Amino acid sequence: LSLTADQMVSALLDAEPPILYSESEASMMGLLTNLADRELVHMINWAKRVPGFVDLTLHDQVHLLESAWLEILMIGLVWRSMEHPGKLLFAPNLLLDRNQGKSVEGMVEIFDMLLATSSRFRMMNLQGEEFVCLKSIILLNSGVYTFKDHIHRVLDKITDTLIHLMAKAGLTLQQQHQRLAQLLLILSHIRHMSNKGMEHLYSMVVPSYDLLLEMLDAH
Amino acid sequence: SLTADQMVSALLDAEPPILYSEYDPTRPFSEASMMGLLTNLADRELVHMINWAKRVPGFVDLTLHDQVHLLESAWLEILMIGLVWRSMEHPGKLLFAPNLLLDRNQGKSVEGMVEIFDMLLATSSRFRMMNLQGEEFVCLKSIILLNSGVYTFTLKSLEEKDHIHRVLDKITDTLIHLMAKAGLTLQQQHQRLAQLLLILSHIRHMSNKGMEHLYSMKVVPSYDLLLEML
Ligand SMILES: C[C@@H]1CCCN1CCOc1ccc([C@@H]2c3ccc(O)cc3CC3(CC3)N2C(=O)c2ccccc2)cc1
Ligand SMILES: C[C@@H]1CCCN1CCOc1ccc([C@@H]2c3ccc(O)cc3CC3(CC3)N2C(=O)c2ccccc2)cc1
Repeated sequence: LSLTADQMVSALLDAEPPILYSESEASMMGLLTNLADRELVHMINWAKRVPGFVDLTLHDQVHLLESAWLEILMIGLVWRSMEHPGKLLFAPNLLLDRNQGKSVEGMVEIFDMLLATSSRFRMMNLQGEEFVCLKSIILLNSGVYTFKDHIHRVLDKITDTLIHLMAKAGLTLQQQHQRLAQLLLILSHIRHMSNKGMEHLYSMVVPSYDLLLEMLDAH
Repeated sequence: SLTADQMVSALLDAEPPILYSEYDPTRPFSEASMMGLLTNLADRELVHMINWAKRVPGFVDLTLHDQVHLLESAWLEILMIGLVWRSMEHPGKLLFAPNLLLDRNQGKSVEGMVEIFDMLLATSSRFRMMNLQGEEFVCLKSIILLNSGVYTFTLKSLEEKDHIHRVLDKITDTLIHLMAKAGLTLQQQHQRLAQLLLILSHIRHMSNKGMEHLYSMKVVPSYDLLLEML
C-alpha cells in the first residue's frame, strides 16, 4: 500500500495476462468453454500481482475470485473487442458477430450486453491504464459484501490512482469526479451481465474452491 | 440548470412516504401470510415509486418508452435500497414497514429467502459503517433509476442516452458538493464517492438474485402497467 500512483499503474500494466488463442454452433460453445477454462489460470496469476491481494488469507483470496471471475472474463472480452464494432474478440482466431450467437437460446441477449459495454468504452475512450484499475476494483469489490479494512484500503488506493491518472491527463477536478463516477457505474452493468451470464451458463460451471486454491499455488 | 443545493432539495421533496402493512391486533403475525403482506406492500410502493421518478430532475424529458424501460430495469433495486435505508438504524432487522420488522429467523420459511435477507442485512450494515446521510441516499436512488437501464436500450436513442449521462453527471457534482460541505478533503471526497458507487454494484447483484427468487415462487410490472402509471 506504499506504492505511488505511478508505481501502482506500472504494477498493474505489468501484471496483465496474455491473450490466449482458441483451440459450427456445437463447436462454438465448446471452444468458448475451453478458452474460459484456460484463461482462468492466467487470471489467478494476474490477481496475485494486484498490490495488496496476497496480503489476504488464502480463504479470502479464493472467495474474492469465486465472486469476480466471470466479471473479470467479461471486462477483458469487452476490452479486447473495443476496436471491433459490433463484434466480440474472444481470441485472435475467434471473432464472432451477434448473428453467430443466435443459434443458442438466450445467447444473443448477453452478446448484445457485451457489445453495448464495448460501445460505452469506445464512447468514453477508455484508456488501458483506467481499464487495469477497473479490473482490479472488480477483483477486490465483488465478494467483499458476502464473506475487510484491508480490502477497503486497497480499493481507496486504486481510487486515488484513477484520479491521479485523470489529473495527469489534464482533466479539471469536476471532469475527474464525473469520469470516475462514469467508470464505476459501468461496473454495475458488468455485475448485471455476470449475473445474466451465470443464469445462461446454468441454462445449458463455477470453479470449485479447491480448483482456485490449487491455482493460487500456496507457499 | 439546477444547482447542487437545488438538486438536493428537489430529490428530498420528491421522496415517497414510508408505507405500512395492515393493522389488526386480533391477527398475530404468521409466516404463512408474510409473502402476501410483502407483495401487497411492494405493489403499493410501486405506485409512489412512479410518481417519485417523474420528479427526479430530467426523468420526464425522456420519451415515455424510455421512462418505462428505465423503471423496468430499476424498480426492484429501488425497492431494495429503500428497504436497506429504512433498516439502517435497526441492526439485524429489515424494516419492511414500521409495523413489519423482521429478523433472519423469520426469513427461513421460504427456500432462497434467507440468502437475499442475508445480503440486505449486510448492505444495511455497510450503510451504518459509512454513516450514509439522507442527502446521499436520495442521490444514489436517482443514480439507480437513470443508470440501471441505460446500457440496455437510432438518433433519438443517442440523444436520450446523452441526456441521461448529463443528469448522472449533475448528480455526481451534487454528491461531491455534499461531501465538500461536510468538510471532507478531496481525497476523502473521491474515496467516498467511489465507496458509494461501488455499493450500487452489490445492490444490482441483490436485485438480480431477488428477481430469480421472485420468479422461483411464481412478478414483473408489465409495460402497459408502468406506462399507464407513468
Ligand atoms: C471458466 C468456468 C470454470 C469452470 C468451468 N467454467 C467454464 C465455463 O464458464 C464460461 C465462462 C465464459 C464463457 C464465455 C467466455 C469465454 C472467454 C472469455 O474471455 C469471455 C467469455 C464471455 C462469456 C459470456 C461469459 N462466454 C460465452 O460463451 C458467452 C458469450 C456471449 C454470450 C453468451 C455466452 C464460457 C464459459
Ligand atoms: C411489485 C411487483 C410488480 C408486480 C407485482 N409485484 C410483484 C411483487 O414483487 C415483490 C417485490 C418485492 C417484495 C419484497 C419487498 C417488498 C417491499 C419492499 O419495500 C422491499 C421488498 C424487498 C424484497 C426482496 C425484494 N421483498 C421480499 O419479499 C424478499 C425479501 C427478502 C428476501 C426474499 C424476498 C415482494 C414482492
